[PDB]
Amino acid sequence: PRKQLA
Amino acid sequence: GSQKERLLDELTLEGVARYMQSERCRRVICLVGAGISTSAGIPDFRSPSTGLPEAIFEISYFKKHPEPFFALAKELYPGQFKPTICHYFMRLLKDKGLLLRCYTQNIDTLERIAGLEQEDLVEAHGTFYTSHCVSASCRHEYPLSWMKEKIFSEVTPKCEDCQSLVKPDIVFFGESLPARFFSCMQSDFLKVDLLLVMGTSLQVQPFASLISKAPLSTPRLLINKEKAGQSDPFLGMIGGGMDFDSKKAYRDVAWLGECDQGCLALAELLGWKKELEDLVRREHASIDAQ
Ligand SMILES: CCCCCCCCCCCCCCO[C@@H]1O[C@H](COP(=O)(O)OP(=O)(O)OC[C@H]2O[C@@H](n3cnc4c(N)ncnc43)[C@H](O)[C@@H]2O)[C@@H](O)[C@H]1O
Ligand SMILES: NC(=O)c1cccnc1
Ligand SMILES: [Zn+2]
Repeated sequence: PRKQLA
Repeated sequence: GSQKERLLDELTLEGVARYMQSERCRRVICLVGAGISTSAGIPDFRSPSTGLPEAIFEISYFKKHPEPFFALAKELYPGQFKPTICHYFMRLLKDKGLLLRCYTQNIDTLERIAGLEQEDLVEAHGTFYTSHCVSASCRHEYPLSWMKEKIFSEVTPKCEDCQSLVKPDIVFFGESLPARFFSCMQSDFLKVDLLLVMGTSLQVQPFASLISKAPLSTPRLLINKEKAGQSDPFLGMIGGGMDFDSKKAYRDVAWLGECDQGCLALAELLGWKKELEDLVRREHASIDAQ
């Protein structure tokens, strides 16, 4: 996956 | 392992300290974020106070408009690079041979200035230390002196060979993480004896999921202003989240406060306080004397 707020 | 045994005699800093001095604890992994660089004056933007939408940090918005980012990096660029007690603490782990890896979300290069080497270090969100020409057939490497001269020049960095944008080697929101993140992660988490989670609320993926990669028997210490990494009650509804508090707690400890005070207090239990006092004082002075 890819850097992202969660 | 997959069996949830309790190797910690109790769920405190003191428990973790004795464990840390047992024959069993030899491989230590730190997970760090912005909380360990706030006392160096680099802000975190998820802090209520002194924090900043996230377009600036997103890759699609960087591509169209790279200028907002660079104008801010200036605002935030620190006068002096002085690593904190929390960092020098990680240096002590290294020197004493306990540090398997430091996995960091920060891009500030302070881990390296405290003396962690490439081998010790996974800059999961990249770093400012080096920059690269974004042009695929160029990829010319530039150092921080150069990148800084551009940033503080208020001139947008352009490659001297092809005139393409030169981007700091940081990972933006939307971008893939570096490949070594995963190669290291697949190996490191097999034989980690302790997970030291410092100055991150663990709300960035995939970084956050590192805690679940730890064997269920590895103790996990959190040093942070607030608890984090507990499973959401609703998303849990759809593994390996933190448990400081339930009756099924066995390996997760929360020390709430400043990372510099926690790392300081942990060092005190370990009989490292002096070393750490000397180290910080000597490295700071050495930096003050540039
Ligand atoms: C080199 C100079 C040039 C200029 C560079 C500047 C611009 C950068 C460009 C974009 C940066 C790159 C984009 C990639 O994003 C990464 O996402 C990571 C998330 O890190 P994380 O730490 O999870 O973020 P945050 O949500 O703020 O949580 C903090 C937690 O620490 C607690 N806490 C607060 N204070 C303390 C304390 N004193 N002690 C202990 N804990 C503390 C908080 O309460 C909370 O629990 C980031 O590192 C980031 O690089
Ligand atoms: N390098 C850092 O400490 C940091 C803090 C907040 C966001 N990005 C980086
Ligand atoms: Zn170029």
